[PDB]
Amino acid sequence: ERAGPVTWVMMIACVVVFIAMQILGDQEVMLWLAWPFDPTLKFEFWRYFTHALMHFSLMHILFNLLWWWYLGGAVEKRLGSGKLIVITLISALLSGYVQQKFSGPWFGGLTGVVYALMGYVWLRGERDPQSGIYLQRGLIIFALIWIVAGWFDLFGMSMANGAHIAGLAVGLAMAFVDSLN
Ligand SMILES: CCCCCCCCCO[C@@H]1O[C@H](CO)[C@@H](O)[C@H](O)[C@H]1O
Ligand SMILES: CCCCCCCCCO[C@@H]1O[C@H](CO)[C@@H](O)[C@H](O)[C@H]1O
Ligand SMILES: CCCCCCCCCO[C@@H]1O[C@H](CO)[C@@H](O)[C@H](O)[C@H]1O
Ligand SMILES: CCCCCCCCCO[C@@H]1O[C@H](CO)[C@@H](O)[C@H](O)[C@H]1O
Repeated sequence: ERAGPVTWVMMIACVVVFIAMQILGDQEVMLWLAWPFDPTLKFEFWRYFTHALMHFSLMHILFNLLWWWYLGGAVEKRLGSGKLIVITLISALLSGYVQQKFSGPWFGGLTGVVYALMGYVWLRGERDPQSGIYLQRGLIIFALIWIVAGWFDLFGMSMANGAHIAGLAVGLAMAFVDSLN
């Protein structure tokens, strides 16, 4: 098999934006894609979402897209493109919102979305085995190591932990809902 359309297009888009950032510089791209950083930009609606497409180091984009490929790919294949779209939109909005509230509008990346996917896949598997969706034991360990890395700012460039929690909460909430139904 291969990655579905949403999984694939997100990966492509992030790579393209990362290349633009190397060519033009990070700030030049943030000017266009960052969460609104001035009142004159509040109705540029793409900005509530496009922050998720920007990454600020090789490790940032590499591990984000690895988790996205694996977890997003599984969700899309087993549960449909629509499911992945909604998890992605809600988690990007809410984690972005909490991030800007605590730390300002200059941020970006899929880290909040990955937290949501981790929470979703794990909880869905823990509550509802018959879905085909779950987070294997071994990968729980490595997910935790990735979480710890960001939680303790072990690379200096991490989001607010409140933003992490916000993303995780979206994934857990959606999995809870899907496990009831
Ligand atoms: C540190 C991050 C953890 C990385 C875990 C390994 C990721 C391996 C991804 O596998 C790929 O997944 C796609 C959708 O799930 C499939 O379409 C594809 O056939 C399969 O090869
Ligand atoms: C986590 C969510 C992932 C980010 C999704 C960002 C989608 C942004 C789409 O931008 C839109 O592109 C159009 C094409 O021209 C423009 O006409 C329009 O003005 C612009 O708003
Ligand atoms: C520093 C990053 C190191 C990543 C090492 C990944 C270990 C191997 C994981 O493989 C993946 O395991 C999943 C569950 O078995 C399969 O669903 C998937 O298809 C497969 O690709
Ligand atoms: C459903 C949305 C929930 C959002 C919750 C956000 C507020 C949580 C507070 O977290 C604490 O405060 C700081 C957060 O940035 C971190 O310094 C600290 O490590 C963390 O423990």
